[PDB]
Amino acid sequence: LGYTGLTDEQAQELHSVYMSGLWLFSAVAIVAHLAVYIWRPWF
Amino acid sequence: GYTGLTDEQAQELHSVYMSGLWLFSAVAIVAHLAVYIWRPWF
Amino acid sequence: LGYTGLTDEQAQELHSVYMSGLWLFSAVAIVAHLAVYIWRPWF
Amino acid sequence: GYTGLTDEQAQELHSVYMSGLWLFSAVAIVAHLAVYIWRPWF
Amino acid sequence: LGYTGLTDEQAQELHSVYMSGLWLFSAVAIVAHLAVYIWRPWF
Amino acid sequence: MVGVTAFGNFDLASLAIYSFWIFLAGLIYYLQTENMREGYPLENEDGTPAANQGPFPLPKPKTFILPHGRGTLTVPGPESEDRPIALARTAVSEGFPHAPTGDPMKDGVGPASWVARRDLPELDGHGHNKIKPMKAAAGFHVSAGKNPIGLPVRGCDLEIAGKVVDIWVDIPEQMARFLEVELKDGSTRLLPMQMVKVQSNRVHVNALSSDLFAGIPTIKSPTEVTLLEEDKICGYVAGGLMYAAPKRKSVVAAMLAE
Amino acid sequence: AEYQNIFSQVQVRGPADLGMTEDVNLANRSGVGPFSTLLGWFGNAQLGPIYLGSLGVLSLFSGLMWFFTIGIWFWYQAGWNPAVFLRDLFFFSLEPPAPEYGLSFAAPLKEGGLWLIASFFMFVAVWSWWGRTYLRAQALGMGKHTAWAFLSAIWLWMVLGFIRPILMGSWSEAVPYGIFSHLDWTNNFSLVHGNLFYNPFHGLSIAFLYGSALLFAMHGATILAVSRFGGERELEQIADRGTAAERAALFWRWTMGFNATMEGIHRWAIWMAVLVTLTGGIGILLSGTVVDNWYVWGQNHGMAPLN
Amino acid sequence: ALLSFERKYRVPGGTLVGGNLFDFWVGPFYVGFFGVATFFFAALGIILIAWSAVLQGTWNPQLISVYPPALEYGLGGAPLAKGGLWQIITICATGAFVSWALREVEICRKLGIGYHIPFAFAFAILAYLTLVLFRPVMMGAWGYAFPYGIWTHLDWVSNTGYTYGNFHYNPAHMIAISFFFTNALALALHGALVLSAANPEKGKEMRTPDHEDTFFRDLVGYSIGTLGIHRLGLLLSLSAVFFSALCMIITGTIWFDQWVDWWQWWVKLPWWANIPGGING
Amino acid sequence: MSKFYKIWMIFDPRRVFVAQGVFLFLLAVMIHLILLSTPSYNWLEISAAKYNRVA
Amino acid sequence: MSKFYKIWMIFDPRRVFVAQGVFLFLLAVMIHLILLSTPSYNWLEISAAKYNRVA
Amino acid sequence: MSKFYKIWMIFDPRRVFVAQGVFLFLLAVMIHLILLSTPSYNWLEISAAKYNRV
Amino acid sequence: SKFYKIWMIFDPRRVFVAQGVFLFLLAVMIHLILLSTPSYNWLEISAAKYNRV
Amino acid sequence: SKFYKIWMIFDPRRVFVAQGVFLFLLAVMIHLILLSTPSYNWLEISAAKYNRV
Amino acid sequence: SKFYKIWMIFDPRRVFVAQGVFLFLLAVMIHLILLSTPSYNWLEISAAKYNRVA
Ligand code: BCL
Ligand SMILES: COC(C)(C)C/C=C/C(C)=C/C=C/C(C)=C/C=C/C(C)=C/C=C/C=C(C)/C=C/C=C(\C)CC/C=C(\C)CCC=C(C)C
Ligand SMILES: COC(C)(C)C/C=C/C(C)=C/C=C/C(C)=C/C=C/C(C)=C/C=C/C=C(C)/C=C/C=C(\C)CC/C=C(\C)CCC=C(C)C
Ligand SMILES: COC(C)(C)C/C=C/C(C)=C/C=C/C(C)=C/C=C/C(C)=C/C=C/C=C(C)/C=C/C=C(\C)CC/C=C(\C)CCC=C(C)C
Ligand SMILES: COC(C)(C)C/C=C/C(C)=C/C=C/C(C)=C/C=C/C(C)=C/C=C/C=C(C)/C=C/C=C(\C)CC/C=C(\C)CCC=C(C)C
Ligand SMILES: COC(C)(C)C/C=C/C(C)=C/C=C/C(C)=C/C=C/C(C)=C/C=C/C=C(C)/C=C/C=C(\C)CC/C=C(\C)CCC=C(C)C
Ligand SMILES: COC(C)(C)C/C=C/C(C)=C/C=C/C(C)=C/C=C/C(C)=C/C=C/C=C(C)/C=C/C=C(\C)CC/C=C(\C)CCC=C(C)C
Ligand SMILES: COC(C)(C)C/C=C/C(C)=C/C=C/C(C)=C/C=C/C(C)=C/C=C\C=C(C)\C=C\C=C(/C)CC/C=C(\C)CCC=C(C)C
Ligand SMILES: [Fe+2]
Repeated sequence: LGYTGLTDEQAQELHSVYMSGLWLFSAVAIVAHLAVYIWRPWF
Repeated sequence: GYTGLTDEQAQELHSVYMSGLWLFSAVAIVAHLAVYIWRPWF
Repeated sequence: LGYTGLTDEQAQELHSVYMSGLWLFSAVAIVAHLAVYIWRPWF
Repeated sequence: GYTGLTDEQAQELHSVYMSGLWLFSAVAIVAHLAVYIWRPWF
Repeated sequence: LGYTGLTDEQAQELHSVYMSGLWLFSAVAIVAHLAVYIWRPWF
Repeated sequence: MVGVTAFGNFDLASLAIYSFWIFLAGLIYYLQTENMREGYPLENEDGTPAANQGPFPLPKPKTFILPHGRGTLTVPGPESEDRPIALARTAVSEGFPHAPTGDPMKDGVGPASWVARRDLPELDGHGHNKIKPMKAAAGFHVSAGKNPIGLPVRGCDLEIAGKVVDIWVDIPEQMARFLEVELKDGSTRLLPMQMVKVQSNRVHVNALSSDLFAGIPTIKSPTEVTLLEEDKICGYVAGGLMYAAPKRKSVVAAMLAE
Repeated sequence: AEYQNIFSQVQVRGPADLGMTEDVNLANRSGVGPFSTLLGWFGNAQLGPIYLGSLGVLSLFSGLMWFFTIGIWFWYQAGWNPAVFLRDLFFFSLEPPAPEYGLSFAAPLKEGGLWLIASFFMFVAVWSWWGRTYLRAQALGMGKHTAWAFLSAIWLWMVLGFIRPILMGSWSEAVPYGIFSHLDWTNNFSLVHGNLFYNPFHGLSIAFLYGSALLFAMHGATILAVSRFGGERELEQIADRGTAAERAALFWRWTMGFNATMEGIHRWAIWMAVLVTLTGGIGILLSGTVVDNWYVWGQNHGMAPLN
Repeated sequence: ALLSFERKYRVPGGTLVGGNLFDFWVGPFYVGFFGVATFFFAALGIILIAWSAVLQGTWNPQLISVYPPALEYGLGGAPLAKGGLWQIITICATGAFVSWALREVEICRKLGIGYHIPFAFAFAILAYLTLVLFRPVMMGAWGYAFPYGIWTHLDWVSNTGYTYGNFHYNPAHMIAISFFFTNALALALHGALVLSAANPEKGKEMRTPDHEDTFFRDLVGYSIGTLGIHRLGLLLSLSAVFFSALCMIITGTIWFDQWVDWWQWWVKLPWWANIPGGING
Repeated sequence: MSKFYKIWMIFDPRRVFVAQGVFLFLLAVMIHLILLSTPSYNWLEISAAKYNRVA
Repeated sequence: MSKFYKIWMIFDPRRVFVAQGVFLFLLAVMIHLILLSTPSYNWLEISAAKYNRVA
Repeated sequence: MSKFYKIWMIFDPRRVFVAQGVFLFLLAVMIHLILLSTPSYNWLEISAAKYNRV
Repeated sequence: SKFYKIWMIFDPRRVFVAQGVFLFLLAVMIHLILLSTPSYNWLEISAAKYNRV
Repeated sequence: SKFYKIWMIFDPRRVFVAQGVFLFLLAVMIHLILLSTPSYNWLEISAAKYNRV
Repeated sequence: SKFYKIWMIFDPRRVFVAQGVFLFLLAVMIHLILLSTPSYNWLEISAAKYNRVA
């Protein structure tokens, strides 16, 4: 709790944005891998 | 308690860590299963 | 929270200008990539 | 003593530590059992 | 009598625990050597 | 550009090597001028500026802003000895030694010389006194080696002139600087740790003889030592190496004795 | 047979010094480590604390991955055999790609491709650390002398591994990652370029490398000689010239005619060492790109008896 | 010709030889008995180098080379035109060096400072005497010494280095090179640190020794201290020279084959000399 | 895995984000260099062979 | 096993997670590079031979 | 995506802007240099062969 | 027995760190020894079994 | 006997650490000696016995 | 645009020095690359065009 000084609501909001970026980063990554697998599959 | 955390905080910290651990293990099991089907090593 | 010491209004203003620069920078790059792909594509 | 742990703390610390030790050794025994079946070394 | 500041009764109990581990450690070693000699004697 | 020569054998490699000689000549000039911020302009053996000042001119002055509000120091600047030098010219022609007029160790001349530094204790980064006795030091203790406290203090004449009482410690560097040697008169002198050799059972001070131990300059405050007091103590003890040679019983001292 | 002040004859161990706090973010600073008596005989006994910021993390991550990548290739070259790993530890090498591939990144992963990955990690590791030296000095408000003294080292380091290979148009000209390999690379460098001794800039770097040993032996002995007057506290001698600074000045003035100051001697110190790599980078850079044989170059410039 | 503070330290005494016979200053220099020997050996050594240029037939300073006597003459005298001059210069150089060290000793005693400087210089002299005297005597020929030329004493280094393959594999050489690199690293760090603490950002106060320790503790997590770094500087330099003297005195005397061949002992250790895989087998 | 947000109650966001950006960039370069290492998947060479850019 | 949460009373979660994060990535890199090193399990080379991407 | 502005509440804009500027320049140099390394995509050599400047 | 008292003597922080380092290095050392040998190199033997080469 | 008094003279922490290092190093030294010999290398023994090579 | 606010974040003095050094170094780098290529070596181009070489 006291290691960062943030509250639960701040952490909840901070995590929500962080996961929002993470899913955006993940979604672009998935689209990118599909493009490679369609153009040149590695399996 | 060297860290100064209370037992309830540790119980919460463990619960998140173990939830993360099982999710990490769950993906790893699927990864090992997929590789074993694609190319078994035994 | 508030390690930077900025205000939320200032943070919104700073991000608004920052994204304006980012879209300008990205817009040039997209045109740059499109011209290069037409001239000589790597796919 | 040197570490300042109470005897109840030492017993609790040892109890969970041995729980981990037997859990670790239990998987190791299963691991050695699987390897010996798959490829014995004796 | 005071090199380590350890009480004489504390030394007695500490040694009793230490010998208990020493016999436990040597007991496994004897079992280990016995199996090896059965598997491959060195005499 | 392999073998590409602008003229003669001069090429890109030749261009670089000559350009460095110009750079190195310029750099040596720059370095030498910086070294001329102390002790200059030169002076005659009487005290007047000499007709010779060197091929390198003096640099433009620069200012050092001293820590803890001690002021500023601009060099090169007018530098004065600020103490009467008890020396006598031994020859009208220059480049000859100046002999002491009286006792050189007491007069602070020659190897026993000292400089009029600021008469204040030296401070750490936090403003506290850098050098304090270990008794007044918080938590300091001897960690390794032979503890010199309580050992007899033997001079160069192989005679005990007291015993160590306290150790002075540089608090930031956390190393001993002085030994507080109590004499037979009840007073305690300071001996630099660099001038003593703590043996198995005694503190051998090769610099000073037993009778000269009383002559060490004393400190105004038992809890701190100023820069000026350090110079007087360090000067006096180190001056003992040449000015107590007749009193030293060493074989090599006898061979090098006059 | 007296006390020469080479090793401390007594150690004192007070509380650990946490250091100054001019502008250093104490959150990024760690705690104090142990006290080493073995280190205390020579210098300070306290280890730590160490600051770890953003550039500190980037330096460590790239530095670890650089160290790790060399290690994995060292294990692969060992066949994953710990006995072989220790036997051929110095003989292992992460060689750069073959000369055929030139500067192309098409080299196979086991034929030079891995070296490019490891070299990238070192590149990021060192440059991130240079900024770390810069920012640590800026945080305490000190001069950037370390940052630019470091940049001299980077110049030679950049030349050997990055700049000279680009000009030569081949990664094969770079340095292998190994104990004996980069020694062999050094020897092969001279032989290919015709007796690198006759490199004028290599000779200058040896002059300043010899001079750095000369100046530090001179400077270290001088301060230890005048340490009996408290001459080791050089910063106070710069601020308030004591008798140690004067005697140190006079010893060299009476020995070799000229002297320096307590602050000006360290200007000689920094420039003596900086030119070691500064002239080194130019000396290596010219080799191959400008001069394909230094002894032939030496002959045409009046350094060898022939021609 | 005197500094603003030089006068009070100009006192008689401290001389090893001559007393006040040579105890005087020529300009800034202090003469002493050993300075007279210094000047004579220095001047005589320099002139014979110039005279050796006349005999050689060249005036280019880089082409000037005072070669030592050929291997046929062994460790005896040689004609001055074909090695004899080198022996005289080496004797003059040896005399000049030792007289310089002993002159520094007199200045040390006059100032009351330690003899670290002449002791440090004596390490260089023994390094010098290793190459010209100790190694050639063991090998039984002055021709194994190096010529007194700017670019011909490099030929000696290259030729002697390649006599034993790649000389990098000399184990004493690796120790000394690590010391030489470490010393230059320490000097750059030490010089830069004090200047950073003494010439800080404009307007900011001159820093204290604590900032010096704070900087290097924030950098690499350890500060050796003002006393330690100067001890480190002295020991790093002397160790580099000591191992450099050691590396040559064992080369051609105890080790004769390629130095890379030496390192096979580690590979040929009994417990892994025959394991397959790796670099060696 | 709702309680995941608690990670920021212990981790400092500044340290994590710097580590995150450093990690992903170094990881992204390593994979791209690995792909360029293999003769296949070298997308700057497969197109060259496809269009016969280089003889 | 139910008392394993007591480990967080002893170990700092910040120190552990940094230690674990470095450990897990370095382990994952070590395993992945081992597979690439072997003639088999080098999945990039495997698919190249499978799809006749050698030429 | 619509709440990313809060990064500037946490991160100092001075440090981020410098880091981004260095990153973008270094990345741009890397890619432009990677293309020049290969015989293909060396647009200097491409035009040289196109117009037969040799 | 009464082995719990070893924690009165040994600091749990130091031991667990030392043990964690010890166990991993032991696990790594054992796994590498098996990988070194042509037998038990489970990657090599599986390739031989399925004729990967 | 009176061997318990050895703990009145030795620091238990240092002895246990030294003993822990000593036993492990001794165990490693013995295990390596067995592997060094052509016999008792149980990895080699199994391969010859079960025809792995 | 409100790009003017970057000067409230960045010190103009340091930025202008960075721009000057970077632009100069970049300008030299491209010119040196062009001279390195046998094509675009305008010294050699003029020599061939007017038959300076003889
Ligand atoms: C047969 C071999 C050749 C020869 C070939 C070369 C070659 C080739 C080179 C030298 C170079 C040097 N040579 Mg030569 N050299 C020979 C003979 C000699 C002799 C002699 C008496 O014979 C001497 C004294 C020297 C002396 C020297 C040095 C002056 C110089 C290196 C400076 C330095 O510090 O580099 C070492 C320092 C660096 C490379 C800088 C490193 C900086 C970076 C930032 C450090 C990063 C650290 C990294 C991340 C690791 C971190 C680890 C963790 C901290 C644990 N050479 C012969 C003729 N020599 C170099 C030079 O500059 O020549 C002009 C060079 O490239
Ligand atoms: C050798 O091995 C090879 C290379 C062959 C194969 C590699 C294998 C390995 C080891 C791969 C490893 C992969 C891993 C571990 C990948 C991990 C990826 C992760 C975790 C990515 C996460 C990305 C997250 C992103 C991009 C999130 C961004 C978030 C934002 C931009 C928004 C943040 C803003 C906030 C929090 C606002 C601040 C809030 C307040 C209240 C002020
Ligand atoms: C050479 O040997 C080879 C390589 C051939 C074979 C390898 C051998 C070896 C030595 C293998 C070793 C394997 C080991 C030791 C594996 C261990 C794996 C473990 C322990 C993995 C753990 C994973 C845990 C994860 C991913 C947990 C994630 C958790 C989160 C993302 C949430 C974190 C947030 C928390 C805890 C919030 C805190 C809450 C409060 C209330 C404060
Ligand atoms: C080896 O791998 C290769 C190179 C082959 C392939 C490469 C792989 C990788 C690792 C690629 C990585 C790519 C990445 C990470 C790209 C990232 C690009 C981004 C995020 C670029 C962002 C650009 C943003 C810009 C230029 C923003 C500009 C903003 C301005 C000019 C305005 C700033 C002014 C402001 C905020 C004033 C307002 C201030 C106040 C106080 C109100
Ligand atoms: C060359 O030799 C070769 C390699 C060929 C053969 C090998 C030879 C040798 C020398 C082998 C050596 C083997 C050894 C020494 C093995 C030792 C194994 C041991 C002792 C393992 C112990 C494992 C214990 C574990 C995993 C414990 C886990 C515990 C937990 C996860 C819970 C921790 C939490 C606690 C204690 C909470 C604290 C409680 C409170 C109330 C604060
Ligand atoms: C070249 O030679 C070869 C390798 C060929 C053959 C080898 C030769 C040699 C020289 C072999 C050497 C053998 C030796 C010297 C073996 C010695 C073995 C011993 C003495 C082992 C002792 C083991 C003791 C153990 C494992 C004790 C464990 C005890 C505990 C776990 C409990 C500790 C806890 C305590 C005391 C709690 C504290 C109590 C209180 C009341 C505070
Ligand atoms: C090359 O030569 C070859 C190898 C071929 C042949 C060898 C030749 C030679 C020269 C061999 C050398 C032989 C020697 C000199 C052997 C010496 C042996 C000795 C001195 C052995 C002594 C052993 C003593 C022991 C094990 C004592 C153990 C003591 C205890 C277990 C109890 C200690 C605890 C105490 C005292 C508690 C403290 C008491 C109180 C009241 C607090
Ligand atoms: C069991 O051990 C483990 C596995 C745990 C860890 C052990 C690791 C080991 C044993 C590591 C050993 C490391 C060694 C022996 C390192 C030696 C390094 C040496 C001697 C280096 C010497 C010279 C290196 C130089 C000059 C390198 C310069 C590199 C650069 C300037 C970077 C160049 C940048 C490039 C090529 C970027 C290319 C990439 C792109 C994307 C453009
Ligand atoms: Fe210094």
